[PDB]
Amino acid sequence: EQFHLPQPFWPTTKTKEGEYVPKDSIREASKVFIGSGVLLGGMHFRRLMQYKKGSARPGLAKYLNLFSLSKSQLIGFPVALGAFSFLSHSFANLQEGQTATGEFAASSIASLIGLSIFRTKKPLSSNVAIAVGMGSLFGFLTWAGNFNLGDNSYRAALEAGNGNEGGFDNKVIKTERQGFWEGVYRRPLSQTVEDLGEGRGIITQ
Amino acid sequence: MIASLAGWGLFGVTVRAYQQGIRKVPFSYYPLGYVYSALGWVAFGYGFNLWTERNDKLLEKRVEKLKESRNLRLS
Amino acid sequence: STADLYGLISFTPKRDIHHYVIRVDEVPGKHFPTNTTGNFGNTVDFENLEPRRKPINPYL
Amino acid sequence: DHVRSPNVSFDDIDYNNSQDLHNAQESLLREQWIRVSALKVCRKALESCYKTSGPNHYEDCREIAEKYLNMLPDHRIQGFLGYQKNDPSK
Amino acid sequence: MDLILLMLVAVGLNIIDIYIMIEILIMGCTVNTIYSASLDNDMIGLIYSLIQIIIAGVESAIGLSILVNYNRIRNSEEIE
Amino acid sequence: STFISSKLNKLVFLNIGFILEIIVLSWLLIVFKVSLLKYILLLIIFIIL
Amino acid sequence: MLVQNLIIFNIIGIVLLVLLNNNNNGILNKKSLLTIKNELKLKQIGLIISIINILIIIENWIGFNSNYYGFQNIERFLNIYWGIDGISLLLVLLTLILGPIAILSNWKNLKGYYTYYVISINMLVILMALNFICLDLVSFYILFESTLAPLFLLIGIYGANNKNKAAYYVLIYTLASSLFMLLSIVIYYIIINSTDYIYINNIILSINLQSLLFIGIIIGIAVKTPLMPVHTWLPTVHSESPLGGSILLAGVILKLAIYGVIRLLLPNLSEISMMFTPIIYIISILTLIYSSLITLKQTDLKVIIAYSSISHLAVCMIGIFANNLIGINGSLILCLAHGFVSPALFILVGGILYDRYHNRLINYYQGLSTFMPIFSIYLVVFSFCNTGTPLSGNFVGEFLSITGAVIRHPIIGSLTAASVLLSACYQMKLTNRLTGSVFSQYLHITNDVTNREIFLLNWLLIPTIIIGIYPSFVTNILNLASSTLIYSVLI
Amino acid sequence: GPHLLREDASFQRYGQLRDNLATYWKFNRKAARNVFIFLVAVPAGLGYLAYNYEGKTPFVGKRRTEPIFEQDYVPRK
Ligand SMILES: CCCCCCCCCCCCCCCCCC(=O)OC[C@H](COP(=O)(O)OCCN)OC(=O)CCCCCCCCCCCCCCCCC
Ligand SMILES: CCCCCCCCCCCCCCCCCC(=O)OC[C@H](COP(=O)(O)OCCN)OC(=O)CCCCCCCCCCCCCCCCC
Ligand SMILES: CCCCCCCCCCCC(=O)OC[C@H](COP(=O)(O)OCC[N+](C)(C)C)OC(=O)CCCCCCCCCCC
Ligand SMILES: CCCCCCCCCCCC(=O)OC[C@H](COP(=O)(O)OCC[N+](C)(C)C)OC(=O)CCCCCCCCCCC
Repeated sequence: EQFHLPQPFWPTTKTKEGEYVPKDSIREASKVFIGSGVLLGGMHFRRLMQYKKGSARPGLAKYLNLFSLSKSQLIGFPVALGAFSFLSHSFANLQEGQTATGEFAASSIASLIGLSIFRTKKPLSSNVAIAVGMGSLFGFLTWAGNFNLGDNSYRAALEAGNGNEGGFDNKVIKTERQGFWEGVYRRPLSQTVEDLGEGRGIITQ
Repeated sequence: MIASLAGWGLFGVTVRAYQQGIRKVPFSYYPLGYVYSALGWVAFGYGFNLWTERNDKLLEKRVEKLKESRNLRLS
Repeated sequence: STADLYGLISFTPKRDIHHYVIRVDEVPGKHFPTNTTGNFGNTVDFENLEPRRKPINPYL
Repeated sequence: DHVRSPNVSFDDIDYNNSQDLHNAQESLLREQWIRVSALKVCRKALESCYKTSGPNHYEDCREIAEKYLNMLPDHRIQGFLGYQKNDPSK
Repeated sequence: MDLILLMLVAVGLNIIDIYIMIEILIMGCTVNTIYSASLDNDMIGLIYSLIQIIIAGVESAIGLSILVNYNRIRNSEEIE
Repeated sequence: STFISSKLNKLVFLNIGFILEIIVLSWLLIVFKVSLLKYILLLIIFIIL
Repeated sequence: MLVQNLIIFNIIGIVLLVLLNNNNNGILNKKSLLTIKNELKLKQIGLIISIINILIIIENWIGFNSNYYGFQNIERFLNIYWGIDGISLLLVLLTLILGPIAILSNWKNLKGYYTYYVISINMLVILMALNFICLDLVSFYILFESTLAPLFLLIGIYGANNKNKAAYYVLIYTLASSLFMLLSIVIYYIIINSTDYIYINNIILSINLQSLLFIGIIIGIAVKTPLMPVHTWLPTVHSESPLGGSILLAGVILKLAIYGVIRLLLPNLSEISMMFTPIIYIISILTLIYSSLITLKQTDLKVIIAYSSISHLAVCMIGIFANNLIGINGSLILCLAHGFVSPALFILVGGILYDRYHNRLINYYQGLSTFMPIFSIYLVVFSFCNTGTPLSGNFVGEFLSITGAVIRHPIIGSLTAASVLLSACYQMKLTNRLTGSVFSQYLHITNDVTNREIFLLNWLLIPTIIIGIYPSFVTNILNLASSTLIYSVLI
Repeated sequence: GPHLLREDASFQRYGQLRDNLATYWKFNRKAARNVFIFLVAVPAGLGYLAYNYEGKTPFVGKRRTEPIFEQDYVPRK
C-alpha cells in the first residue's frame, strides 16, 4: 500500500498500450548534429569573408565579433545538440512517451557534455550549476505542456463536449472519473476513498 | 436619470480640482473653471449612458440567438 | 445570470476548412471590359442564379 | 426567537436551486450541534456519578462511561462538505 | 549554399550599397510576379507588377533624400 | 540579472550590418521543421554564456 | 450601507485633507496656519477618520446574527457583491482598530509630510478592511494586491537606512507570488465562468486540477504568511519600514493570508486540502522550529520581533489546516491575539527605544529596568503574552491550535508543542537581557514611557487579556462560521 | 534629538557585518553539508513519518481489550 500524494500535472494525450512506435534515436540526432555542424561551420567561413572585406572599420568588426564562435563552440555546440537529441529521444522510448523528467535528464547531461567542451576553464561545479539550471528550463517547458496544450486545452475540451457547458446536477452521478476540466456537484464516495484513503475523517475516525 | 449625470459631473469637478494641483494654484482659482469642466463631463456622461443603454438592447438580442445555439449543441 | 451570460459569449464555435465566413456576396464575371464571352467557359448563368448565402446579423 | 431547523436532506433537492441547497447545508449543521449538546449533557451525568459514588464509581457509573466513550467519536461537528460532495450509495 | 547567408558577403560596406541591395531584392519580387502573370495570361498580376515598380521607385527617392541630408549634416560648418 | 542585462545592453547598437544579419537568420525559422525549435532554444541559451 | 458608507466617507475624507494642505502651494512661498505645530490639524483629521471607520462597522455589528448560517449584510457596490459572516467580522474589527493606533504611534517621529503619511495609513487600513468583506476571488485579489502601491511608497519614503532594499522586497516578493494566485483565480473563471465564493464552493474539480489550483494559491499564501523558505522579505521590511507601517504589516497583512485559506482553499478545494495537510504540517513545523532557532542569533532589536512573528503565524497555519473546530477556532483566536501583542512589541522595540536612542543594535541596551521601570513592566508583561502565558489570549490560541494539530495528526502534529518552549527561548532571552544587570554604559538616562506611549500599550494589552480570560466573546461569533469549513464523511 | 546614545565604532562594524553575511557567503562543500541536512534530510524524514501514519491512528476514545495486571504467581523459589 503506497502513499497518497497530490498529482499536479496538466492533461496529456494518453497513448494506448501498443501505440507509440519509437523513433530512431541515432538517426534523429545525426540529422541535428550533422546539420547544425554545417550551418555553424558554413556561417563561420562566411563571416571570415566579411572579416577580409572589412577590418579597419570599427562598426563592422564591432558586430562581426559578437557572432564569432570560438573553435570550441563550433565543436561544442553541434555535439551538445546531437547529444541533446539522442538523449531526448532515447528517454522518450524508455518512458513509452516523453516526460518532464526525461527532458530534464536529457537537457542537463547534454549541457554538461557541451559545457565541458566550450567552457573548460571554469570549475566543474560552475558547469553543473549551469547544466542543472538549463535542465530546469526544459523540465518546466515540458511540464507546462510544450508551447501549447493543444487538444488538452479547455477550448478543445469545450469543443468536444468535455467542458462545463452542460452545467451540473446532483441526481446524475458518474461512476467513472470526470475529465480534467470537468466539474460536478456530487461525487461517488469510492472516488474520494481511492484518492484520500481511509483514516482521518474519511469513512472512519 | 439626472443622478447619473450628477455623478458624471462630480467626476468633472474632480478633474478640474486635480488640474489645479498639477498647475500648483489655489483650489478657488477661476471658479468658472469648475463649471466648464463639470458641464464637459455631463455631456460625456450623457452620451456614455446612451452608449451603455444601446449595448444592453444589442446584447439582449444577441443572447437570444446564443441560447438557441447552445441548445443545438446540448442535444 | 452573469455566469450564464459569460458562458454564452465566451464560447467559441469550432471552425475548420468546412465552415467559415467568406464575405463575397456575388459571383464575378458578369461583364468584362472587352470580349466578355471568351472560350464560352463561363458556365455560370446570371439569369437563373441561385440565391447567395446572405450574412447573419446577430443584432437584428 | 427559537428558530426551527429546516429539516432537509441533500438527497431530495436540486443543487441548482441554491436556496434549497443552503437549507440542506444549514439543516445538516444544526443537527450536529445538537449531538454535541446531547454529548455535553451526557458527560455532565458522568461527572455527578463519579463525584457522588467515590469508590463505587466503577459500578454506579458503568453504562454512562460506556455510552460516553461510544458517542465521542461521532458526536462532533463534521460540516456538510463531506456529505454534500460525496455519495455513500455509490 | 545561401542558407549560410552568403548574400551578406555580396553587399558592400557603404550605406549606399545597402540601398542597392534593397532594390535588387525587390526586383526579384516583381520578376516573380511578371513570371506568374504571363503564364496564367492574367493581367491582374501585371497590374500588381506595375504597382511594385512604381512603389519601389518612391522608396528609392525617400531613402536617397535621407541619405543626402545625412551627408550634408556633417559637412555643415559653412562658416566661410 | 547583472549578467543577463550586461549581455543585452551590448546588443543594442546602431549598425545596419547587425540588424540585417539578425533578420536573415530569422528566415531560418520558416525553413526548419517546427520540431527543431527547442534545439534553437538551447543554442540561444548557450551563446548567452 | 456598510461598504458604500466605508468608501464614500473615506474618499471624502481623503479629498478634504488634500484640499486643505495643498491650497497654499501656488507661485508664492507660504507660511500658513495649517503647517503650525507640525501639521497638527491635518494629523487630527486623519486620526478622527480612523475612529469614525470603527463606528461604521459597529453600526452593522449590532445587526449581526450569530445563529444564522450564511453571509449577512449582503450588498452590491461597484458591480461587486459584498457581505459579512462570522469569521470576516472579527478580522474587520481588528483591522480598523489598528487604524488609530498606527496613526497615533507616528504622532511626532517623522521628519515631515505628515499629511501624506496620514492619508496612506487610512488608505491601507480601508483596503485591508474591505478585503474581508468581498465575495469573489477576483475582488479578493484586487484588494489583496492594491495595498502594494501605498505600502511600497510609504516604506520607501519614510523608511530606515535600508528603505530602498525594504521597498524593493515587499513590492516584488508579494507580487511575484500573488501573481501565481492570479493564475488559479483565472482558471476558476475559465471553467466555471464565475469566481463568486458561493458558486464555486459547490463545484468539485478533478483531483489533478485541484492539485494545480492549490499549488498556485498556496504559493501566494506561503509568502504573505511567510513560511520557510520564502520568508526572507518580512525580517528585512520590518527592520526598515516606519513604525506605523510595521503595525499594519504585522497586525493585519499576515492575517490576510490565514483568511486566504478560509475562503480560497478549504471550501472549494476540500479534497486536495486533505492531501496537502500532511505537507503543510511539514513546512509549518519546520518553519516553527527554524524561525525560533534563527531568532537566537539576531542582533537588530526590530528584527528579533520580526522572527517571533513568523513562529506564531506558522502555528496559526498549523491549526487552521487541522480539520476540526478546535484547531480552526484556536487558529483564529491566535490571529486576533497576535494582532495586538505583535504591534505592541514593535512599539516597545522600534517605537520607544528607537525614538530615544536611534539604534536597533541589541548590544547597547541592558539594565533598562533601572531608569525606565514603566518600560520594563510592559516589556515583561508583553514578553509573557507573546509566549502563550495562560492568562493571555495567545495561550488560548496556541493551546487550541496545538490541540487541533494533535487531533488531525497525532504523530507529527504533536511537534507543534515545541512552540511553547521555543517561543520562551528567543523572547525571554531578549527581555532578560534588556532588563538585567547594571544600566548600560552606552545609553544616557532619559524620559521613561510618555503618556501617549502608555495609551498605546494599555489598549493593546487590554484586548489581549479579555480574550485570554473569556475567549467566548470571539467563539460565540466563530462557531457557526467555522463549522462550515470542516470536510469529513463518517460512516 | 540629542544623540542620547554613545555610539560605538566597533559595535557598528559588528552590526554591519551581522546584517550583511549574505555578501561573503559561499556555496562550498561545508554549506552543502548543512543545506542538505535542513532543506532535504529533515523534511524528507519527517515527510515520511507524516505520510506513513496519516490515517493509521484512531486514538479518539480508544478502548482497552487486554488485561494490565497478571493473575497467577510463579515463584522462582
Ligand atoms: C546540394 C546540397 C547543398 C547544401 C545542402 C546543405 C545546406 C547547408 C545548410 C545546413 C543543412 C541543414 C539545414 C538545411 C535545411 C533545414 C533542414 C530542413 O529543411 O528540414 C529537413 C531536415 C529533416 O527533414 P525530415 O524530417 O526528414 O522531413 C521529412 C519528414 N517526413 O531537417 C533537419 O533536421 C536537417 C538538419 C537541420 C538541423 C540543423 C539546425 C538545428 C538547430 C541548429 C541551429 C542552426 C542555426 C540557428 C539559427 C536560428 C536563428 C533564429
Ligand atoms: C546561428 C547564428 C548564431 C546564433 C544567432 C541566434 C539568433 C536568435 C537569437 C534571438 C535573439 C537575438 C539576439 C541578438 C543577436 C545575438 C547575437 C550574438 O550571439 O551575439 C553574442 C551575444 C553576446 O556576445 P559575447 O558573448 O559577449 O561576445 C562573444 C565574443 N566572441 O550573445 C547574446 O547576447 C545572445 C543572447 C541574447 C538574448 C537571447 C535570449 C533569448 C531568451 C532565451 C531564453 C528564454 C528562457 C525562457 C524560459 C522558458 C523557456 C526555456
Ligand atoms: C484628488 C482626487 C483623487 C480621487 C478622488 C476620487 C474621485 C471619485 C469621483 C466620483 C465620481 C462618481 O461618483 O462617478 C459616478 C459616475 C456615474 O455613475 P452611475 O450613474 O451609477 O453610472 C454607473 C456606474 N456604476 C457601474 C457604478 C453603477 O461614474 C463615473 O463618472 C465613472 C468615472 C469614470 C471612469 C472612467 C470610465 C469612462 C471613460 C472610458 C474610457 C476608458
Ligand atoms: C480609497 C482609495 C481612493 C483613491 C486614492 C487615489 C490616490 C490619489 C491621491 C492624489 C492626491 C495628491 O496628489 O495629493 C498629495 C497627498 C498629500 O500630500 P501632502 O503631504 O498634503 O502634500 C505634500 C507637499 N507639501 C506638504 C509641501 C504641500 O498625498 C497623496 O496623494 C497620498 C495618497 C496617494 C499615495 C499612493 C498612490 C497610489 C495609487 C494606486 C493605489 C491602488
